Amino acid sequence: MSIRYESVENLLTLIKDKKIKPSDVVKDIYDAIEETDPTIKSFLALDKENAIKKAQELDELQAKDQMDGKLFGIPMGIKDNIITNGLETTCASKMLEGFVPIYESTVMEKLHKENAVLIGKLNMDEFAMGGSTETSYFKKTVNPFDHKAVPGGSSGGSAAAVAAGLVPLSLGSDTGGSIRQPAAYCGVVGMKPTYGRVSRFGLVAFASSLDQIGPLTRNVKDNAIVLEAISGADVNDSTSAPVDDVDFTSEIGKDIKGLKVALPKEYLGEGVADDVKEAVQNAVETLKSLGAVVEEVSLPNTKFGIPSYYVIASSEASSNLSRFDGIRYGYHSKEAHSLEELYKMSRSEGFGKEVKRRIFLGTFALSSGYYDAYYKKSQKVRTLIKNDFDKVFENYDVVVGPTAPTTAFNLGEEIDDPLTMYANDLLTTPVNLAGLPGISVPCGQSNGRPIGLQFIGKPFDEKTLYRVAYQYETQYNLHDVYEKL
Amino acid sequence: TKVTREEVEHIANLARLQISPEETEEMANTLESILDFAKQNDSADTEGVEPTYHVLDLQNVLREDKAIKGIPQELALKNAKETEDGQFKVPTIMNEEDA
Amino acid sequence: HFETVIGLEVHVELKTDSKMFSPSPAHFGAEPNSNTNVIDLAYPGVLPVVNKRAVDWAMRAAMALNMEIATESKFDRKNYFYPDNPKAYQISQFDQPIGENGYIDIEVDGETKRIGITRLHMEEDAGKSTHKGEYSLVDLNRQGTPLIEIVSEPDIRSPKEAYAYLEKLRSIIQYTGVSDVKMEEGSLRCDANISLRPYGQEKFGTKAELKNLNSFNYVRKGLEYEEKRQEEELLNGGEIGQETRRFDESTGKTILMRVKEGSDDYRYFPEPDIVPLYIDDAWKERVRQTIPELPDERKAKYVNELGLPAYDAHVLTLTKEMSDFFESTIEHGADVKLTSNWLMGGVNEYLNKNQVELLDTKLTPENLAGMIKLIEDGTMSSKIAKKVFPELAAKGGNA
Ligand SMILES: [Mn+2]
Ligand SMILES: [Mn+2]
Repeated sequence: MSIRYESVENLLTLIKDKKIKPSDVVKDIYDAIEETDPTIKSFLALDKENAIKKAQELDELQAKDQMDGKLFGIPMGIKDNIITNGLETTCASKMLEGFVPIYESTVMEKLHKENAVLIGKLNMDEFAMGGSTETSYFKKTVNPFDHKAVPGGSSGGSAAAVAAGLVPLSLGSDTGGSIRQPAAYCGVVGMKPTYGRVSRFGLVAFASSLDQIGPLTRNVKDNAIVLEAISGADVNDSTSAPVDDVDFTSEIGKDIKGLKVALPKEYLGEGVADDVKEAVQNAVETLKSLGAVVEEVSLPNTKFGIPSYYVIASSEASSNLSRFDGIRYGYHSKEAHSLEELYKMSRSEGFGKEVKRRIFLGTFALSSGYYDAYYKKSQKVRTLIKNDFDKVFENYDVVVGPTAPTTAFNLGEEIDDPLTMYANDLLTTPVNLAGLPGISVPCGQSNGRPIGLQFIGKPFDEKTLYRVAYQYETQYNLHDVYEKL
Repeated sequence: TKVTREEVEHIANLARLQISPEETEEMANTLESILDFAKQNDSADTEGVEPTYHVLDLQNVLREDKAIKGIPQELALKNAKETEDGQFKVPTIMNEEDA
Repeated sequence: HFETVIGLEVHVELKTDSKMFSPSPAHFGAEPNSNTNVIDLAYPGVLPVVNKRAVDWAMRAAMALNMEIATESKFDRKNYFYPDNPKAYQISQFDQPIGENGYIDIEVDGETKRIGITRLHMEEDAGKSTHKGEYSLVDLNRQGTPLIEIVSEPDIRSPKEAYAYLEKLRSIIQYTGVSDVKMEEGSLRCDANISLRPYGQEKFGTKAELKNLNSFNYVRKGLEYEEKRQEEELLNGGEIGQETRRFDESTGKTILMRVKEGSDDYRYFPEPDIVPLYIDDAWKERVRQTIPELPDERKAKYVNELGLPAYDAHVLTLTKEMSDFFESTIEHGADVKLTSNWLMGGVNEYLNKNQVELLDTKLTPENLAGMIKLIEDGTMSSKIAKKVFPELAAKGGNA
């Protein structure tokens, strides 16, 4: 539990300098989990046995002075919607409880190759649908900064585990902000790479056109490092982009004077809280004091983010989840005597209220007579939302504004209010629709609850995001606070 | 507005989701609210705008036609709750009352 | 009174090494669910990867079908729950089918009639669900096998024109070398849509989809039976309705198995997991050239040049091998007519009587060439050819 607060960068060197044995690095982690998660509750399946085994293997490699891997002996947590071979992946749903993947996802493939240590899986909303992880069929994770508050959705477990010092880095999935929002709420660094930057082979789908895996760390630097270890095209993912340059650390540490930063006026709209707004405005000032040039611009179609997002996401969801019938795997209803029942009973009994809501909406949005009026329309709106960015990027390097309209909300506050629960995706959804890369870093606190600052960049321009993200981080961050909780 | 029991049960059927009449009504409203929520897009001028199917501008991603032996039968059935003779066992009585 | 409108929805199994959207081998053994993987099993988190050859072949058969090859073509999802379709959706093509508006000429009791083939897209075959007891056994071995759907413009007008259609189609595809096209093997399946509309008015009577047509000869049986079936209905009284009917091989009658409540909702929408296709000229050429001389122009070449009759030119161009064999043995030294008469019957009748359809691994052009000359002007005549042929065919090469 000692190096439980060290960054991936330092901890990385501590191992290379043989100042610490991999096996103890793990001993610490689990020691941490054992003491903190009972209260946080961010971890699902724990892979301790295997973890210990790998570390034991690493100690040898340490002595033999053969420490290869961008994340050698680095503890890692993985969202339970990302397939891990032999490790129970449930997507935090009854439907997949006990499910043991028979193949390895591409990100885990790469991570293992970099010799990272798999400590466990993180809790999440059921099937990435949700903004507070409260929909989990197993437990409700809590915000390390305020246990009376939520971690965020859907990767709440990933943001909380990192903030709670259970792991140095973790993976999450973003479809509409499921990485950035939980990041903002827990005041940690979250990054949803450009669509196509990180393979999707091995990611239990929610919205094939919006889904994307990303890293969550306690600081901008470590976050870049991890994204280097997972980025890269893959023959198992046809949509994976053929972009070789996967170095994101190069331009970190360089100044941002002259950097053209676009501040969408709609991002400081009416749906934004007062304290959140202030925080980001002082942020804007900070970005100025650093040299960057920030001027207001308009992302008109922003207001249509959430609506179009849901229609699209839900629709696809009404297709990606249809494979869950309890035939080849997953929850198999016992009270079924006919073939129709088996489907209608396994599915209903296995999915939770929210998942079924998306499905109903989606299935409807696609059905005959409504397809054009909802799905097609939403798709056309999506085109608008991207143009907005297209135009803006014609004169600006990056875009800035809050990540979430308000600080983290109370547990059970909006759990029974899906519509307001949705409003929280106001500032995130546009990015997934545009397929651009976004990143959130903490930039304030209101009543102890952290506020998120987001940086929206051009496709495959993550290096620039890290450049401006690191600069700002130097003027503000919560590095010293996680340690105190 | 106007989301009948019928439609609600037609989608459920289209989704293979069992719903009791005591959930139907409830779902009729929820859907309606969500739909009214979805209705917002209509205030966006999309005249002559092409739908966005893919956000990434890739092209022709094909795979060379070269086979790769499949996994063992055991592996393919390892997670199936119901199996018989190396296959997935399932009901099938065709009666317009269960189907 | 009535013109009977009928169309044929035909699927063909492309014989490629691996599957359509999965590296799994397209050919499998006898062990069920042994020729699969996470993709074919629709495990969570799996994605489709398009078979390049499947496309080239798909667009090769589409061209030979006199269709317009799409420049931009993307796949879409056909959503429907069924034990042999694990993803609950079949990756296929809705708009932008790789091939559109084609045709093929056919000869029916009368003269030439050009029937149009509206489209030709690519799909993935489903698994096979065996019905044991009050339960069902599923085998995804076949699941994911590349297919191509060929819908006919509703031009064919009779149970015979249908037959003529399937044969000419089967014939042409066979020449592209993209499928064994055998119905007795499943590498060629056919469904028929039939509806009658009394002359004078535009309204139709009932419309039914015939299922379980498993042989060229069978589609005709059901078709013409159905024709008469709703022929009575239309006259006697008949209650107009959209329906689906199963054809009983034994009795020879079609059985109503369900009445459409409307138009099946498949919620078609563009597969996001597969980036769009952009078939350029260079590409269209590569596959353009890779096409031989199809049956028609191959038959017209048997008309004036090498002035052969009609019945002759039809059965010789029936298959590519047959036709190649004939032309390979023609140059060798066998007199035109000689072989023609020798192939038409004799060899054809030998193949049918011995099921030795593998016209290749048996007697050869080099071998058969001789027997022709031996009779032509060498030894005497015919009758000796009675047995010298079978022996010479099943093995050996000359004597
Ligand atoms: Mn089909
Ligand atoms: Mn059909």
